[PDB]
Amino acid sequence: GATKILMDSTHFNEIRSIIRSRSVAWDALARSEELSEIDASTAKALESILVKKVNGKTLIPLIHLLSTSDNEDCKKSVQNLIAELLSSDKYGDDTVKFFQEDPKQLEQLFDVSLKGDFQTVLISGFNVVSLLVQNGLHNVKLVEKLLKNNNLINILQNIEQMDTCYVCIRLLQELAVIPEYRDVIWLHEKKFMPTLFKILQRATDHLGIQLQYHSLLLIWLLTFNPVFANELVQKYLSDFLDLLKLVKITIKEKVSRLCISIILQCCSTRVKQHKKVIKQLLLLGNALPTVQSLSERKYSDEELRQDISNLKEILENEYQELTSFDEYVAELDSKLLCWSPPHVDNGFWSDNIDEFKKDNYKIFRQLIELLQAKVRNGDVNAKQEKIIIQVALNDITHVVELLPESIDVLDKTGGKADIMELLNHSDSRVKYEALKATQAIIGYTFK
Repeated sequence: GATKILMDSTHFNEIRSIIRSRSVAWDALARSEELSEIDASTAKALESILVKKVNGKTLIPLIHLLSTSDNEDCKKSVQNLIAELLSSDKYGDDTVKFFQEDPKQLEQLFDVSLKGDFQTVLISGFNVVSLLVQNGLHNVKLVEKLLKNNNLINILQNIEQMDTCYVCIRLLQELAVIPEYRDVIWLHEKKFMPTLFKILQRATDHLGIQLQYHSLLLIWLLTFNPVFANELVQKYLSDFLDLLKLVKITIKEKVSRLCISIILQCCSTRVKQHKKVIKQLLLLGNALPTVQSLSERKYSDEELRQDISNLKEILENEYQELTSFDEYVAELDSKLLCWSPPHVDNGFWSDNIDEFKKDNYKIFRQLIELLQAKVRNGDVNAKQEKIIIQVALNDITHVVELLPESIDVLDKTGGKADIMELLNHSDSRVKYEALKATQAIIGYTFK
């Protein structure tokens, strides 16, 4: 036909049912002078036609009313009838045309749309979108608008009401289908994105298995642009890496796929310096193991295995090209210094030193910053906070003894000192590391 979105949605269909339940007595309303027959009569008529008329001079009054009205329960049944048309197998075909020809009508409806009772807002949305993504009704400004509209966004944010939240998302996602829209949307990822993920932890541990998907999908869609992909990954990282978690724990295979895919999309030849990404997956999210395990399994859905198989390869290769230093960075970058062979490996040090003495030892300074942070930042001795330190005093030390000329930067940055007081500690290892870190410098402070 001409696009009847959300046709299988049972929870929508269900929401729909709770709205058409509340009946309106036009006539009376008319008669009571609460409406204008014209309208009132026109709807009362439609209402039957639908629930028991080409479409042309039917809307106009509706909208009118819609616009001109204070009967929240009225506009509802209307907003709805509007919807009922849109999907009506019979109508809903011309319904579009109506706007196809008067794309402002759509502008107008739009104003009367998205308001009041949570449902009113939905169907309204529902309707409005049904059109926005229409044959040739594309109208980002509107999208742009609804994207910033509250009422609906709010609906979308509250995860507690799955049915709705659910819908919204599906709406949003239907728009994302519209390449053009894609930019607008992403532009406000800040509103749906978070939600999407909250929706994913919850999952990570049919309706709730649709939401998951739909949200993926929405993602997967936009993600399609190297940059967008670029962005997500290095902004919604933590969660990113999580996909896997669900990727794992999950079934049906309609989700995984999405995950797996998103993931790849994000390592696509196209995402700039996917490399990091691969690194990250491998490095920061244990992609590998995780994938290896999936790689071999029950995937009635071929392509699924495929994709999985494919991911497998990527990871694997990049892996080989893995130097211990990377690991180094990973911890440094991620701000999580550990205790790992390389750390205490003069050899690791003996080869990756230069790397610290880079662009003005960026890396070192980096190293240093971090340490500096932990000190004030939070100012906690909780194992963690308390570890990074030594680890830092440690790496720092090494660098120190190796590149004696590194002392300056130390001097400049402040750590040089920072350390010194670090000796006045609570935890041995810390003052200690710091100590071992200071007796080192001591040697290079003179002649």
